[PDB]
Amino acid sequence: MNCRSEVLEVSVEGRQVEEAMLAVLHTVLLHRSTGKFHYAAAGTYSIGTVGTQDVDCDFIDFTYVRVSSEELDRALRKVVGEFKDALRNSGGDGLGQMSLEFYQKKKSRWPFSDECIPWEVWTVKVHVVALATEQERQICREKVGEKLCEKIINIVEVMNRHEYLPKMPTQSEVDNVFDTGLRDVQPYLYKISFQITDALGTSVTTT
Amino acid sequence: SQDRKDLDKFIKFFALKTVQVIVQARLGEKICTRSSSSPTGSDWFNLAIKDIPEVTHEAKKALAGQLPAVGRSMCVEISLKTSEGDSMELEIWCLEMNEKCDKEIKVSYTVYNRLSLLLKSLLAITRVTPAYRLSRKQEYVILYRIYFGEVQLSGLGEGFQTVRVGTVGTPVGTITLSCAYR
Repeated sequence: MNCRSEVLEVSVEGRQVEEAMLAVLHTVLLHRSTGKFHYAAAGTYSIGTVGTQDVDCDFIDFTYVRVSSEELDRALRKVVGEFKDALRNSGGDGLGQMSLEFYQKKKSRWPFSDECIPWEVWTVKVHVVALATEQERQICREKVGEKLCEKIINIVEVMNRHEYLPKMPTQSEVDNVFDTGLRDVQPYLYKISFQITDALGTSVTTT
Repeated sequence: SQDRKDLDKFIKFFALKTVQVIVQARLGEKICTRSSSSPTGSDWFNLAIKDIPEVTHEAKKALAGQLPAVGRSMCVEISLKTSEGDSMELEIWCLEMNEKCDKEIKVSYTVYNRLSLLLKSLLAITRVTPAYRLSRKQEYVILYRIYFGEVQLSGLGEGFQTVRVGTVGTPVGTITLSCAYR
C-alpha cells in the first residue's frame, strides 16, 4: 500500500482561485467517499445514500458536481479560504499549491501514537495571472473553464487506473479509514494542507 | 446461480441509472438530490438518482428486457434540433461489455461498489463535455434516443474525440462506459 501521488496545474485569475480549488477537491472527494455506515451489534452495517448537486461557477464558465454534504462544503471553503489569504499576502511570488492526502490510521504500541500511512495524495499547483482590461476577463473565464474540463476528465481517468483502496473496516476500526464526523457523508480519512512555493529555474539540457 | 442473477440485477439497474444520469444532465437545469442516513430500498448504488418515468420507459423499450454483452452494447444519443431542422449527433454515450472476464472478484458487493463509483464518474463527466454547456442554455432543443447496438459514430463527423468515464470488471466480463462527442 505504498503512496500514490498526482499533480495538477491550472493558471487562473486571483478571483478564480477558490472556485478552481473547490472543483478539484469536491470531484476527488466525490469518488473518495461513501454513505454513512450504520452498524448493528452483530457486525453487519447498512450504507446510507450519498446525494449529489451541481454548483455553477461565478468567476469561471464551468459547472462541477459535489456531494450534497453542507458540513463538508463549509469545511473545504474554510481551508481554501486560508489558501486564498496566504497567497494574497505572499505577493509577487503568487505560486502556491494545496495537497489532499488520503491516509489510513495504524495502531501503535505504547508509548507511540497511531501512525497515519498515506495511500493517495493529490497536489494542485496554482499559477495566478494578473489582469487589466475587462475583455481579457471575459476570455479568461471561458478558457479557465475549458481547462478545468480537461482537469476533471483526467481526475476521473485516474480514479480507475488506481486499483488499490483500503479494506472495508469492522465496527471498531471504522475511524482508522473513514471520517465519520459528518452527518451527511462518510469520506475517507483525509488531510488538506497547502504550501506557497518559491519559483525555480529551468535547466538548459535538451533545449 | 443466484450470484449471477444478482449480478444481472446490478447490470440492469446500472444501465437504467446510466440513462438517468445522462438524460438528466442534458435536461437544461441543475440537478440536486439530498442525502439520507435512513435510505429507501430504491436508492440504487447508494446514490440518490430520482428516476423520471418517461426515460425509464424509453430505456426499457430500447433494452427490450436484455442486458449488454459482447457485440450488444447500449447507446444514448444526445442530438440537437434547431429552427431550420438541422439534426446533429452531438454525443454517443456507449455502455460496452467486452469478453474478458475476471474470476478474482466476489461479485457479491465489489462490483456493486465499483459500479457506484462508475456512476459517480459519469455524474462528473456529464458536466465537462461541450454538450452540457450547450444544453444548459437552451433557440435550440436537445433530443435523446436509447438504442441497442451495434454502435457506430459516422454521424459524428470526422475528428470526434472520445472520453472514457471508466471500466468495471465482472465475472461475466468488463463493463466500459465512454462517450464519443463532436
